[PDB]
Amino acid sequence: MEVDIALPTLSPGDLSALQRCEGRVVFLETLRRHATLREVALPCGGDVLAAMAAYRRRFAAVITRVTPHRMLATPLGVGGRGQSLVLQNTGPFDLTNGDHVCLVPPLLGDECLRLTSANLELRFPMTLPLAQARELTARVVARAAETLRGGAPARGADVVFSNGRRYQLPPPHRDNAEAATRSLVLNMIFLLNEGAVILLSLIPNLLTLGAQDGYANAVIQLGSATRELGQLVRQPPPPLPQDHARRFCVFEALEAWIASASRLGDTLGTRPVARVCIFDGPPTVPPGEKAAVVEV
Amino acid sequence: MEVDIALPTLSPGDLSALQRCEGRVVFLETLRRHATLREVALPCGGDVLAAMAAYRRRFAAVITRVTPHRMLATPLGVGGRGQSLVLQNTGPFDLTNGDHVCLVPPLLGDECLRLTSANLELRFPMTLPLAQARELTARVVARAAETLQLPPPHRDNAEAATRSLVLNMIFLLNEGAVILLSLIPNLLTLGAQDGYANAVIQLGSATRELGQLVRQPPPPLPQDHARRFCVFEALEAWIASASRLGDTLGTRPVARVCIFDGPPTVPPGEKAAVVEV
Amino acid sequence: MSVQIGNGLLMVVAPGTLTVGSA
Amino acid sequence: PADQPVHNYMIKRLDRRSLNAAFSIAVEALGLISGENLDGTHISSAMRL
Amino acid sequence: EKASESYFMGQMQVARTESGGGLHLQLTQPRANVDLGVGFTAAYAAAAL
Repeated sequence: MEVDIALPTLSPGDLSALQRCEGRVVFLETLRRHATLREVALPCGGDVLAAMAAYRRRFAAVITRVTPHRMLATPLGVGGRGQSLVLQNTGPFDLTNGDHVCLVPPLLGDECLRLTSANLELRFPMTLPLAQARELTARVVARAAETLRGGAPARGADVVFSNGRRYQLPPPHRDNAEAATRSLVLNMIFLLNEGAVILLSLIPNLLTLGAQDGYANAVIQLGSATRELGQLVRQPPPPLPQDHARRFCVFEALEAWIASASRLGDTLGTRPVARVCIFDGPPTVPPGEKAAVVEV
Repeated sequence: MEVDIALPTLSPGDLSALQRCEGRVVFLETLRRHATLREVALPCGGDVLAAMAAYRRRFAAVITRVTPHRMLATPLGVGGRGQSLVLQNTGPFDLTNGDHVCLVPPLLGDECLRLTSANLELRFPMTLPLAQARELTARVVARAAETLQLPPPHRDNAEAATRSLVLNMIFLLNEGAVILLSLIPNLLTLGAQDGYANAVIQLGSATRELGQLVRQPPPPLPQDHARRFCVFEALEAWIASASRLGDTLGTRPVARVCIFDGPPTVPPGEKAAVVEV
Repeated sequence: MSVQIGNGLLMVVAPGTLTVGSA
Repeated sequence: PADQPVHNYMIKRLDRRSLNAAFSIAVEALGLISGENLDGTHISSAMRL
Repeated sequence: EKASESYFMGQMQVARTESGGGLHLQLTQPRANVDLGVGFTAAYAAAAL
């Protein structure tokens, strides 16, 4: 399977700048034999939450040779037996051999190919190993959160080690707006707060137990068989008659939180899409150049 | 590989009935090459939560052809991530190109293919898109958690699901969690100065009814707060635990629909191509 | 005097994937 | 003063379209057409036809 | 008009792929066009309603 893209009449010179991107991954809409560059495109600056959510409603595909007529592309998900392909790394740090890769939008200082000729912009996602990708987003949001409450100016924790060369985590509000990732921060902090609230409302005495014995015994007997102190969870008081503006049904809130937490936890990437199987080359690929990979 | 499900002799009044099931999925117990129809056979309606809990130990297989002698199948996922196959949309909702699919036991009963020729019957599960299977499993576990188109639970397996839920919930609370909890007023005061912030907070969010009833002091500093920092570990934990919540409650999706030619939407009760993930 | 018409045969058995799936 | 005769040049770029159509064939009917699964009977010949 | 359009047909070709069990043959044909006249050479009227 292979699809090209109808490449509009851009310009001299700038086409030779697009040609520098022969390994980036772009998201189509549906698998046809003919697409258009008009649609495989996003605003150079947009929220990361809705972009991360849209990355699922679409298909992935990499960019093979680009030609003045058109550029060809091969999809990742669909296929057979897992053919090989090239994947230009773009991340902040290199990716080692024998591992997995994930696709997250550019949370850090944004990059985008400003096609000024035909007035449109392309925004390619990042390529990170799973281990560090599960926690880079956490770094971003933990920074944002500690900035929220007006705490200590800094601590010296905006660094990530990877293959020795410690990254610096460029400062916020430099390349993007602070609002580029604020929706992610809100939607992730509020959900955990709501989860803790609903839990403590179900089990009121959880925190007044022994600071080292009652809590540990409770968990060890819960994870084990069905002691459960009969009904360990407490009985909730009756609710309001649904016309009083202060009705609060605990279990409705529980359903809402379960659903929303599922919806989040899905649209977070953290699922391998490809796996590096380099051969006859340098052992690890620094950021900026291409690498051989097999889809998963 | 192709699982070969054998058949006894049957009257033609029901062979033509079984023949119209060419794209529904079954659940084996072992991946032997040969298998008899009696192995893949569930009782009639009952224990929706228990049944769902059963789909997570055995592995599925969709059938592809029905001859009057044998019945072919295909092990769903053991060795293929691109095995293009077909399965028919046997749920109430039509599904569009792009989204995955998840298996769920049927509701209301009455979706049981009784074959009197051997006194057996099957229960083919319906196929829902994820954005709805999540809501369904959420509603069901939340309702069954209350008993400490609506069928009732059985109380012999509800407690197991409540344990599975409350366990993931309790392990979320850590030293970092209280720091994040210490700003609920500082969050609500923000969710009133811009639009999207007010939007991201739901209405009955059970936390607008906390910042308006309870005040909390500055958080106590943890042990060794000059070297480590709790919030980042807490958020890493939260991400790791939320990324696998639907697994422990519902089931992981198995395939996403792909269509090259036909219209995107495939209405209920009609075959549709797919590629497995 | 040793390379690629049996190392010919050898690499590009490649442009054959259907060997169709249909009777 | 009079206006000298005017000369002007203009070019038009091409427009690119495409046409396509599907031809999907079944899963039980090509190896009767490929003769692989053909067995020698007076019944399978009619099915290949 | 007599010739209000210039039209080029490329060369037909097949691209085929397995899915839905059977085979899925996909015909394509690249084709291009560009107007061949200064000023407008076509118009409509919107007669009825």
